[PDB]
Amino acid sequence: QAQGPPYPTYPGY
Amino acid sequence: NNIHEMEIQLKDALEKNQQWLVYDQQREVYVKGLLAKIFELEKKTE
Amino acid sequence: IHEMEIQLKDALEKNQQWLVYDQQREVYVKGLLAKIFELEKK
Repeated sequence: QAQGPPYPTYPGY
Repeated sequence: NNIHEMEIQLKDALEKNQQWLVYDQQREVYVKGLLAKIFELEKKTE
Repeated sequence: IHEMEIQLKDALEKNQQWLVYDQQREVYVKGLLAKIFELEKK
């Protein structure tokens, strides 16, 4: 049920 | 055990929330870059 | 125990909040990127 972010790093960072 | 199922559970959630925080902090850095670009462009185009 | 029963929903509640916030933030970031694209057209 708990979800993490789409990617481990933010796109563009 | 119900106690173990809840703790495995807590560890997963904590990890995911920490990942979200890292991700969001990086987005905030990225956003500062976007805002600077917009400001520069707006004065350039007038 | 009950300190971790609290800790658990605290963690899960916060997680669902992240999901809601993220989609809001992404609309905001797309908007900034779109504005830059438009300004670059000039």
